[PDB]
Order: sequence, then C-alpha cells, then structure tokens
Amino acid sequence: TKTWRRWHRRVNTTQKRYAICSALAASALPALVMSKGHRIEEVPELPLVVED
Amino acid sequence: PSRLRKTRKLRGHVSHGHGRIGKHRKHPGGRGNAGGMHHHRINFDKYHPGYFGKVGMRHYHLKRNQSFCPTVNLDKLWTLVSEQTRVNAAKNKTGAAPIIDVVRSGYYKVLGKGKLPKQPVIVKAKFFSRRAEEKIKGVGGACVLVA
Amino acid sequence: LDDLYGTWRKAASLKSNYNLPMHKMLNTDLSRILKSPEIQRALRAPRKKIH
Amino acid sequence: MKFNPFVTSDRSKNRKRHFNAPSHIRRKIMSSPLSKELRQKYNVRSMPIRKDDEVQVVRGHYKGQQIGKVVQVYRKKYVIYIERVQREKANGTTVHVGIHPSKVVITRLKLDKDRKKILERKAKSRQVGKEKGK
Amino acid sequence: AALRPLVKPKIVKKRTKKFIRHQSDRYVKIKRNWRKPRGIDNRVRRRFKGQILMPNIGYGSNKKTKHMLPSGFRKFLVHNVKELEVLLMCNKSYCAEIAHNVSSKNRKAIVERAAQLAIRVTNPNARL
Amino acid sequence: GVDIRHNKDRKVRRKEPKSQDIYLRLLVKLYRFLARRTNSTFNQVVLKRLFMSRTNRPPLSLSRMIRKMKLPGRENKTAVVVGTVTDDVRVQEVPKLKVCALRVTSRARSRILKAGGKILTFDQLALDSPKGRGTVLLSGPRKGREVYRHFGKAPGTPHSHTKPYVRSKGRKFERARGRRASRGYKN
Amino acid sequence: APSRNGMILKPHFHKDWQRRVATWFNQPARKIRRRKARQARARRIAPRPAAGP
Amino acid sequence: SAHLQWMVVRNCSSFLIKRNKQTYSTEPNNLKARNSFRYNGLIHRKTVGVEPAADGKGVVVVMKRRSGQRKPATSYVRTTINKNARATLSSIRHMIRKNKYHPDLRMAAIRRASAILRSQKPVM
RNA sequence: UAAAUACCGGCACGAGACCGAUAGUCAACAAGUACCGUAAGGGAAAGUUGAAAAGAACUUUGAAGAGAGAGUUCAAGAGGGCGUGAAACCGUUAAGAGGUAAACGGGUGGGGUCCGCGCAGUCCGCCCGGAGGAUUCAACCCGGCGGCCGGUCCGGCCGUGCC
RNA sequence: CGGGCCCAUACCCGGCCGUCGCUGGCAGUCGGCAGAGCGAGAAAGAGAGUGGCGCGGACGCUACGCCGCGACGAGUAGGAGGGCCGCUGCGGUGAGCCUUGAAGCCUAGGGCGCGGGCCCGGGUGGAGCCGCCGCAGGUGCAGAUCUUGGUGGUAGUAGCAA
Ligand SMILES: [Mg+2]
Ligand SMILES: [Mg+2]
Ligand SMILES: [Mg+2]
Ligand SMILES: [Mg+2]
Ligand SMILES: [Mg+2]
Ligand SMILES: [Mg+2]
Ligand SMILES: [Mg+2]
Ligand SMILES: [Mg+2]
Ligand SMILES: [Mg+2]
Ligand SMILES: [Mg+2]
Ligand SMILES: [Mg+2]
Ligand SMILES: [Mg+2]
Ligand SMILES: [Mg+2]
Ligand SMILES: [Mg+2]
Ligand SMILES: [Mg+2]
Ligand SMILES: [Mg+2]
Ligand SMILES: [Mg+2]
Ligand SMILES: [Mg+2]
Ligand SMILES: [Mg+2]
Ligand SMILES: [Mg+2]
Ligand SMILES: [Mg+2]
Ligand SMILES: [Mg+2]
Ligand SMILES: [Mg+2]
Ligand SMILES: [Mg+2]
Ligand SMILES: [Mg+2]
Ligand SMILES: [Mg+2]
Ligand SMILES: [Mg+2]
Ligand SMILES: [Mg+2]
Ligand SMILES: [Mg+2]
Ligand SMILES: [Mg+2]
Repeated sequence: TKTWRRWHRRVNTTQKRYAICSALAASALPALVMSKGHRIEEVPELPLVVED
Repeated sequence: PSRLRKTRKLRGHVSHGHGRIGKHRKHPGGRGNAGGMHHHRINFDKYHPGYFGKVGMRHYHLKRNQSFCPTVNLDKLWTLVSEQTRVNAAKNKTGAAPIIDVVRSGYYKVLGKGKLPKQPVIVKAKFFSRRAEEKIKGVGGACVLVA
Repeated sequence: LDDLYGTWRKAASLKSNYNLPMHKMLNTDLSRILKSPEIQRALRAPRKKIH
Repeated sequence: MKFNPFVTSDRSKNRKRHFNAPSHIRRKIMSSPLSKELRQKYNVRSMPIRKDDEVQVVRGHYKGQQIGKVVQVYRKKYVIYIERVQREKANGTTVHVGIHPSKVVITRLKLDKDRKKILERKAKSRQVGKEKGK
Repeated sequence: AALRPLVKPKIVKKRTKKFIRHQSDRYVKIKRNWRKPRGIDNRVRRRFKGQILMPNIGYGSNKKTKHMLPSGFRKFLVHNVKELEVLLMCNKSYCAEIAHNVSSKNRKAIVERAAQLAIRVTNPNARL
Repeated sequence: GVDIRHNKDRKVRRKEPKSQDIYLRLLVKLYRFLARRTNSTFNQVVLKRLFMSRTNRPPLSLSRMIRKMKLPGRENKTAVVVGTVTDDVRVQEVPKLKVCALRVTSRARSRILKAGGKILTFDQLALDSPKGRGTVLLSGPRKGREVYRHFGKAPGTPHSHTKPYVRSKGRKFERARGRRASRGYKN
Repeated sequence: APSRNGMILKPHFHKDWQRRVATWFNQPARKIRRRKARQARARRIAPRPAAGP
Repeated sequence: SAHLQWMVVRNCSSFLIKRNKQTYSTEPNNLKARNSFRYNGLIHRKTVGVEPAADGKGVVVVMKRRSGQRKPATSYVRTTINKNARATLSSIRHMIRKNKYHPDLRMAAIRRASAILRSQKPVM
C-alpha cells in the first residue's frame, strides 16, 4: 500500500446543496423521523421551534 | 469498490480469465507503442493515418498570447448586452442605435453565421469578416474598427 | 433558513446564485391520481378471470 | 469531552504512563477517599494513603466494618497492607493480602505539618472553586 | 398436544443425501463443502457414469413446501420477547426459535409469552 | 433432441429504469398502469422513453420546439418531451407554447412563462389527457453527441470521414504519411 | 500492444517517478499556518493597512 | 405523500426485520406486522391499531385523526374496550365500516382483536 | 540581503475506516542480540498461570526423577514454556467387520447411539337439547370524543394564481 | 427369412425446479353513500336525457409485489447476471445479545437450503459478540521440486566392525 492512494473525493456544490435541501425536507415528516427511530411521539409539532 | 469488480467472480477459475493455451505473459508485443512500423503497422495505418513523417514549417519561439484571437457570431451577438437594450431600441422612434463592444465582452473578430434581427446597430470590433459586415449593413448599421 | 436557501420565487440571498431544485412530478398522491374521474373515465374494463 | 490538544486519549499511552510512573506519581495515584465524618470536617474528598492510617476495606472477600491500621504501602505493586487483612499459607505462615487504595476508606489520618498543609491547600482550592461556581 | 399448522402437505424432497466435494474421502485437508470441479480431465465434471453427482438446479424443492420443517412450520429466529408479537398474526404458519446466546432467565420469559400467545417454539426446554 | 439455436432467445430491451430516482419510479408506476389499462400507444411510447438512458433521451431545444410546433396544422397542441427542454439564445420571439417535460432549465422556464405559455409535469399531463389526445411527441437529436463522429468506417480507409483519436490538433499531430500524397499515399 | 480503435498515448513515467511524489496531506496545516502568520503580522503592524503599501 | 414516504422507507427503516427469508415491520399501528404499503402504520393519513390494554383485559383501538398530521402528540385517539368478545368485534367493525375509516383492513383488525382476546384468556 | 519554500536524520508531541505475535520495523521479550564468516558483512527464534503465589504444609513407596493421599483456589478440568488447546500422528476402552489393497456413486437390508420427553390421539366456528351462574341485552336520557358533510352556514390561512 | 421378446439421459403422458417469451393480468379491496361483469368467432355504450324488517360481504397488492399461459434445459477457453453465500473494518439502526455465561473449539444430536453455507441441542471454555441499511478492502486455496512450523511409514530397521 502507498500513501498516494486517492483518499479524498470531490462533489459538486449544486448537488451538495441539493442533498442538504433533501435532508431538511425529510426532517419535517413524522413518518420519516420515526422510521429513522427517534422517540418523537409526544413532541407537539415536528418542526420544533423554540424561542430565542 | 473492489466488491463489485471482476476479480471476485474469478476466484476458483484456474486461469483468472486469461486462457490456458496462450497464458498471460508479461509483454508479448513490446513495451509501449513500439512496432508501429513492423508488427503493429496495419493497426497504425487503419486507425492513425498520417502518424509518421514530417510536414510543414517549424516555428522556434511561439507565443499563443501573440496569436490570441477570440471570435463571436451574429447569432450570439445580441446576447452580449441586456435585452432591455434591445427592447428599448426596437421601441424607440428616434432611430438611435445601441453600441456593442465585443472587445469589452471578450471577443476580437466578428463572424457572420446566421440571421440578425432587423434592428439598426453599431458594432465596435477589432476585426470583421466580409459576410458579417454585409449582414450588418443589410440590417442597416455601421461597423467601426478599434485598437 | 428561508433567506439562506431561497424560496421558489425568491432566490437565496446569502448564496451568490442559488435557487431551490424543482419537482419532476408535483402531485405525488398516486392513489388519488388513479382513482380520479378524468382518468377512470378513459380505461378499458379489467380482466380478472383466471384461465 | 476532552478539548486540550496536549493530552492523550490513547489507551496504550495512558497504560504505559500509569505502569511506568515514578514513585512520587505512584503516591498521587494511591489515593483513597476519606470517611463521611472526616470529609465533612475537612472539606477534602481524598488523600494519598500513608503508612500509618486507620482504614476500612469496602470491597472484596475482606470487606467489613472493622478499623485496620495500614502496615506498609507497597508502591511497586500498587497495593497496601493492613494490620489484620491477611490469609493463611500452607506451612502456617500468615502473609498479608494486598488491596488497592481505591477500595479502601480512610478513618483517621496521621497528621503532621505537611499533611495539614495539604489539607488546608485542598480546602482553600475547593472554597475558591465554590465561590467561583456560585 | 403439540400445535398444528394450518395445512400439512406431503413434503417431497428430490434428494436427501448431501453433495460432497469430489475426492474429499481420500484427504483430510479437503472438507466436504462442495466445490465445482474445474479440471480439464475431471470425470466428475465430465459427468462420467457412476461418479459423484453435481448440484443441478433441477434438484430445487417445491415452492409450496420449501423451508418447511417436518412439523409443517417455518422457523424464525427470535432474541427477546418483543419479537414474538411479530409472529402473533402469523400464528398457524410460522414458529419461533430462540437464539443460542439468550440466557436461561430470558428463555423462560420468552417461552411463557409464546405459550400465552399460542406461538410454537421448536426449542422450548433448552437450558432450564 | 430439438434442432434449435439459443443465441437470440433472450431479448435485451429495458424492462425498468436503471435509475433509483423515487420520483421517476412513481411516474413509471403511473404510466405502467396507464399503458396497461388503455388502448393508446402514446402511453407505451412514453414509458418506453422513461425507461431509457440519458444518452437515449437527449435534450430538446426551444429552437426545435418552436419550429416543430409552428409547422402547419398542429396549432395549440401540447408538446411532450421525455427529456430536457433547454434554453436557446439565438432566438428572439417565443410563441405561446404548451410544454410537458421531465425538467426545463431555469432560463427556458422563464422565457416560456414570460411569453405566456404553460409548463406541465407528467402527472398533470396524465390528468389533463390520459390518452395523450391532442399532443405532439418530440425528442432531441439523438446523434448530437460528439462520440458519433468517431464511429463508422475506420479512418485511414478510402471515403471514410471519421474523426481520429488524437491527443491534440495541430501541424505535427497525425497529418503526414497517410494524409498527404507527397508522403507516400493518400487513402 | 495497441488494440482496435484507441488513442496512442505517451506517459512520462519512464524515470524513477515513485522516488519523487509530492503529496499534499499537509495542505490544511499549511493553510492554517499561513492564516495564523497573516493574523500575527496584521496585529503586529497595529494601525497600518493589513495589506501593506 | 404516502407513496413518496413508502418509497423512502420501503427498505431503509428501523422497524424492518429481514431474516429466515421473511420480512417483518414492527411499527406500532401495523396490523399483521408485515412490511407492506397497505398495512404500514406510519405513512398513511388514517390507520388503526389494535393493542392489548395495559390493564391486561380487553383491547385498545387507536384511530388517527384528520387535522394534526404534523402534530404527533395529538394525532392518535385511543379507545379502550373491555367487553365480551362478540361485542368487542362488533364495536370495532362498526367503527371501521360505518365511519368508512380506511376500510381496506377491517377484517385484519378484527382478526387481531380476536387473537388478543384469546391471548388474554387464561391458558389451560 | 529577511518572507513565502524543502525535510523518511534528531528532541518532544498528537492522531488513525492501518497490523494484531508466520502480521506490524529484522527487533512487542537481556535484538543489531545469540550465532556464522579471516574480513567486507550476514543475522534469527522467542508474548499470555491466577483476581491475589494463596506456587501444593504434612503422611507415605522409592537413591531419585517420579507417584498415591491432604490442602489453596470458583477452576490444578489454571501446577512455574502453566489462558483457550484444533489437525496431522499415537495409546486405550466400546461397537462392528476382515482371502481379489483401501477407498467411492446409486439402491436396499440389518444393527446401533440418540430424538419425539410419542404409547389411547387433533381440533376451530354455527345450530338443537340438557342441566347451572350473572347486573345482563335492546330501546331510552345525560356527558365526552371521533368520521363525513352544509347544492351555496359563518370565519380563517395558503399559491411553483391573477387583476 | 417369419412371429415374439430385452433396453438409452432418444420419443409419448404426467409431477416438480429454473430460464426465455406473451415487453401477458391485477390500483376494481369503486359495499347500505352498495348492487358484484368484462373469455368471447367476427369494430365500437350494464350511455344519458327530449317529444310522438334484520346492519352483513374469506385471502389479497414487500407493484423491486403476486398471479397465469406456452416453449426450452450439453458444455472447455471466454463473457455476463443473481447471491437472505462467506471474511475484516467504518457510518446509521436493532430501548439487540452477554458472568443465570461472549468469542473459539469438539459432537453416533434435530433440521433448513440445488449449492455456497446456515440455525438450534449437548460438552468445554471464561469476556466480549451479532442481525438489517449503506461504505471500504492486504476479502475465500489442494496443488506453485510454494514459505514457515509440526507429525508419520520406513523402523526398534541400517548401524554403534581401521
Ligand atoms: Mg469457465
Ligand atoms: Mg478475459
Ligand atoms: Mg496454464
Ligand atoms: Mg496474447
Ligand atoms: Mg499485461
Ligand atoms: Mg485543561
Ligand atoms: Mg479433454
Ligand atoms: Mg447452449
Ligand atoms: Mg447472445
Ligand atoms: Mg487483446
Ligand atoms: Mg485530530
Ligand atoms: Mg509464535
Ligand atoms: Mg514478527
Ligand atoms: Mg497466535
Ligand atoms: Mg493470527
Ligand atoms: Mg500462549
Ligand atoms: Mg491476562
Ligand atoms: Mg474454568
Ligand atoms: Mg484454564
Ligand atoms: Mg493450556
Ligand atoms: Mg482414539
Ligand atoms: Mg473389538
Ligand atoms: Mg412432458
Ligand atoms: Mg431438453
Ligand atoms: Mg447449460
Ligand atoms: Mg481474563
Ligand atoms: Mg485490510
Ligand atoms: Mg494448504
Ligand atoms: Mg540389527
Ligand atoms: Mg568404529
């Protein structure tokens, strides 16, 4: 093995932002959150917002 | 991902996909692209015609910066300015024509490839072609030279 | 967050040039689409007789 | 979580340091908690063990409520010997059973000037810490 | 009174012997785990008369009886009590199977819950 | 003991999209149902094209779209593309168009809307016209890719205008022996 | 040996190229060091423009 | 929507058990406890769930309301039923059929109710 | 003539989708050591009792190694190259068999060691009849919750809607 | 030259397995707000209008799913597909397993899969291990007069005789 194996990868900014948007959109669905496994049953509203 | 490659499916087969009769030897044809005239000659002729020999003159100290000359076409000519300019020019009644600076945009020579909308213009270019100038005149307008 | 990632009409202001990605299909309620009058009108009768 | 970029989380490095610490670091490692009454009256939670302190055994086969006097602190093997924590050998000789100081609670300290200085230093540090915290 | 499945068809297996690796009887370094012979002169590969058979696809069992235990059920590995409500509604077709790693105190509870729920257990008195 | 050959028994066509796009799979489900339950071949062609790879559904430009929609007879119909509709810059006047496509570039969308047309998705198309009645089915130039200038009769062969694979274009790069009449032969 | 239609190439790997292979694993460290030296110089020259003359 | 959520969770959920050539889903409101679009208990606007009462007698029937989709805390209304078997079955059957509350699964609901009542019945 | 630049040696450091004692440095251990060569040079093998030595007092046969008892330990089935302890190979016990070397595939038969904790044989719903016991059914009243609506009830919010 | 008879993996009938094709069928589970259908030689409506008591109805559809029709099945060199085949490590997940006993090892025990292999039972052992979704690789041995280590038959033999 050599140290100059291609360790790192390169991703376009447009699709990185695409993935962030998709993750945020999925994080607002109780079905998806409970499928991920969080115990959000007693949470009042899923996009949980608290004051400053 | 080495788990998706052909080497994982060749485990168990004796020859690893390279045949028993003619083994996988080391360099059975020569290193690199040698033999281009003797035993790879017809490959070189059938896919690389003109690969051998000399042709033309030699230039000792070339300067791409010296030879630099970008070109634009009349098809793309009107895209170099805001379409607000085109709307105002086609709307007004005085007849004043907008000014285009292909040098400012980043072009030097203007080639005339396609249609030009019927609207008077003035083009400030470094070089012109005969047909580009003819089409600009046929639209009705001027070509000026800049340095 | 809205200012960060922009809206459908308003592009992101904290990104030099960014706007939200578009949808290839809008109505994702496939069952609602299938059992709608306009579609259900233009079908042939189902064949569910096992031969 | 540890944020100091100059101390290790390396298991091997921590084990090597612990098992190769010199004697004056062995002393610091060999610390035992004071009893409830001593802790209340000194505001100090722990004290490195000494040769002649009365202690109790809290865990193991010898756990109980008896007060035993330390005999010797065997820093090389990380164990301490108490005056009546011992078993019977084959021939009939009674040898001591080593116990780690972390499983032992101190009952009455052996006070001298330096020990008192250590106690007052620790008490002052806890007082300033509590003043800062509250 | 053991529990019965919904239906108990006559299970037919096209073969009951196992396919042993060729020439594994003559060596100890060679396990019986089947490896396909690839030799140029191998009579087993060439399918000579009276040799070891090879696992064709034509030996595949009936899909209606595939994986059915001789009791008529199909096995399901379970590790704790919460995985028996899974088989609650597959009562007559599927049995339960406690892992080897579960300890006796939990095996007792699993067996008791399964007896309550009428789910069959294939190893009900394993450790005790 | 049957005298048949099994070379071409297995067809090679695509039975499903290769992609894992969930939206594309939802569209494929919808149009599978439509093409199975109707007697219109528009749906069959549409899902055939939905199955295809990106190279087999090239982008379609506003220039081609406008020309093909301004062809006589096919007025105020809906143009359907199973590919991408892309903005064209050397066009000046955009008519009121009616477009359905998998995706439209941002500037082309702006041009179409400002002209005053409408852009649809395929589910909206299925709701508007389940049988595809009153539609114009178009597709971009399949042979616009640059790889097709390298295919065909090999170069260095008479009457073959096939581009060669050269690392760079210039005077010293593959122009002497097989290309000149002075340097031996010209094919 | 060339095979069918391809583009014949000239890789410059006939020297002892593996002896000289300059990796860039210390690139983030170099960026951090450059930025820290930049801040140090800027704070050293207290009121003067940070970008020199 | 339900179909989109199913396309997300059909193979990458935390309630999914895949062993012994069998597949199962362990979300709370899933009758028949099977990985299925129809019987999934999370992705639909309206589901039901038959669970045994914590008292150990009777069943609890869960209905999902119409308004609070994004409000998990006040989304499921629970109905505890402690009666005899036939009338419990009749009550569940009416709650489904008369309300027309996702009628695809009334038979599955009453099968689960009968199983739970049998389980609550002491063993011989 | 400083800076931006290079660094498999050295003094300290920190970390790892790395190897885990035939691996990783040759070197996890008294390793450039033992040893070999006249010399230049060549160059290994080798980790693990237990939590704690509590490392087997004492009795007895023998010159003794070595045994039989006793004892420690949770465990000697951990007894100073002692965690776990596989294969090749060997001894013994039990069973079977034995003039075409042994061995093998297909089909049966015979005998074994074990399993079923088999040995009076399944049940699940509806109806008729016989004996029993209940807070006990329908309808009605009060209260709470929920689902679908008001052709076109009043009030809100939202638009990849417009004016 | 005549009747009869014997049998191959060939041919016929039947069952099961897989592949290929029909780019076949199924969103119609439209149920008291209801009215059960699309298989039958021969195109296209269970078309709309205008005048002459008792409260009931199995399974289904991980649509990457299920179901139905036919045909087909040799294979070295070689190609491709599917692995709920196997090994080590990482990101998530299993309110996972574990001193009332993990890994590993042995097993005339019970089984599953065509197979790669896997799951239980018994014993030993004494501290850690695994399932599913993805990611990565120093990832699977019967051979190389292969490397290292150990052990056999020869064999209680040749020999211990200047
Ligand atoms: Mg082959
Ligand atoms: Mg090959
Ligand atoms: Mg060979
Ligand atoms: Mg060759
Ligand atoms: Mg080669
Ligand atoms: Mg600190
Ligand atoms: Mg041959
Ligand atoms: Mg063939
Ligand atoms: Mg072919
Ligand atoms: Mg070749
Ligand atoms: Mg770090
Ligand atoms: Mg070793
Ligand atoms: Mg080593
Ligand atoms: Mg080892
Ligand atoms: Mg190893
Ligand atoms: Mg060892
Ligand atoms: Mg240890
Ligand atoms: Mg033990
Ligand atoms: Mg041991
Ligand atoms: Mg041992
Ligand atoms: Mg033996
Ligand atoms: Mg015998
Ligand atoms: Mg047949
Ligand atoms: Mg055949
Ligand atoms: Mg074949
Ligand atoms: Mg241990
Ligand atoms: Mg590795
Ligand atoms: Mg080997
Ligand atoms: Mg002799
Ligand atoms: Mg002699």
